[PDB]
Amino acid sequence: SYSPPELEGNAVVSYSRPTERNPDGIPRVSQCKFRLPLKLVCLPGQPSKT
Amino acid sequence: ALWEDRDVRFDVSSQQMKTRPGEVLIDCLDSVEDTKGNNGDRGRLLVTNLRIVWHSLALPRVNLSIGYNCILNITTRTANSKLRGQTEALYVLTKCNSTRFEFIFTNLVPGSPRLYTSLIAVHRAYETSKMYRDFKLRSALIQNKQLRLLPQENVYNKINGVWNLSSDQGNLGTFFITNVRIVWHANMNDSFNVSIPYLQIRSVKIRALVIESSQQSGGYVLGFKIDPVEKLQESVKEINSLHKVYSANPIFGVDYTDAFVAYFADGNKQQDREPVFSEELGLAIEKLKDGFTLQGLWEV
Repeated sequence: SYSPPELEGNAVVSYSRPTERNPDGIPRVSQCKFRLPLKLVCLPGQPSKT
Repeated sequence: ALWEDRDVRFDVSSQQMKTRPGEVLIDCLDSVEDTKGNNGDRGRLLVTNLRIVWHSLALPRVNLSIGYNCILNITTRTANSKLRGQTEALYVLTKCNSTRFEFIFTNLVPGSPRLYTSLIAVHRAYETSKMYRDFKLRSALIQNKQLRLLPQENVYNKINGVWNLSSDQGNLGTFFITNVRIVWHANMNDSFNVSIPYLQIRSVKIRALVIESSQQSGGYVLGFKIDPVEKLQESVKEINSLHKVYSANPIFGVDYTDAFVAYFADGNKQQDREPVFSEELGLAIEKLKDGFTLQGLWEV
C-alpha cells in the first residue's frame, strides 16, 4: 500500500578471476543501478484545493 | 649393469637421469618441492618405467633417484584445507642394502596433483612383474604339462630330454626358450625348475650349456646337457642371438657427499646391530647399546 522510498534499484554481480596463485579465483563484485518510472507506482488522479 | 631400479642415489649426474634404453618416461610434474631435506627448494618429479627421479629444476645437479625394487611404502597425504586448494604430498619409504630412507614430496601449486596417483599404479606393475627381470628357483611355472607364459612372452624352442648338471638323479626335463627368459623344468616332480631371465645372464658359452649370472644372483653357473650336439650348438647360437637382440632394447615387462644423511627414515641411524636372543622377552631382539637395558628403555 505505501509507496517505496525511491524507485531506483540495484543489480550486483559477484564473480571470480581464476589466477595462478589461487586456481579457485579471487572474488570480485560490480554493480549497476537502474531507475524505475512513476508509471509503476502512481496514476493520474483528481486534485484537491487544500 | 642395471642399477636404476636397484639403488637409491643422491646428487646423480645429468646422464644417469636420462632414460635408459629399456626405460621409458610416463608422467612428470614441475614445482614439486622436496622435503625431509629442509632446503626449501623446488624441483621436478618424474615417474619413469623403472624408477622415480627428482631434479631441483633450478640447480639440476642436486637430485634424487629411487628404484622400484627399493621402495616399501608410498603414501599420499591430502591436507592443507580451505586456506588454499587441497594439495597433496608423497611419502616414500625405501630400504636399500639395509638402510632406511624416507622422502617427502610437496606439490606446491595445488593445480595439478594427479601425478601421485599414476606412480602408485606403475609401482604395482613393477611388482606384479618380477619374472621378467629376476632369477627364481622352483617356482609355480608349469601348467598340467605346459608352461604358463608371461604377458609379453612366447616360446621359441621346445626341447625334450634336457639334463641338468647340478643334481644327481632328477635331471631329465624339458627346456623352454622364450624372448624374455629361458626356463627348464624337471619332467619328474616338475617343481625343480629354473627360470633365468636374459637380464641376469652374463654370457652363454660351452665347457654342456654353461650360463653365468650377472653378479646379482651370485656366480650361479648353470649346466645342461642334451642329445647329440647338433641341436646343442643350434640352441646355443639361437640363445646368444636372442640374448643380444633383447639386450639391444630391454623390456622390463612393466605394463601400463652428505646427501644421504639428511634422508634417514630412522633419524641419525644407518645401522642394525646383530640380532641376538633376549632372555627378558623371549624374542629375537636387536643388540643393546653399551649400557642400555630393556626395562630402562621401556619406561619414560
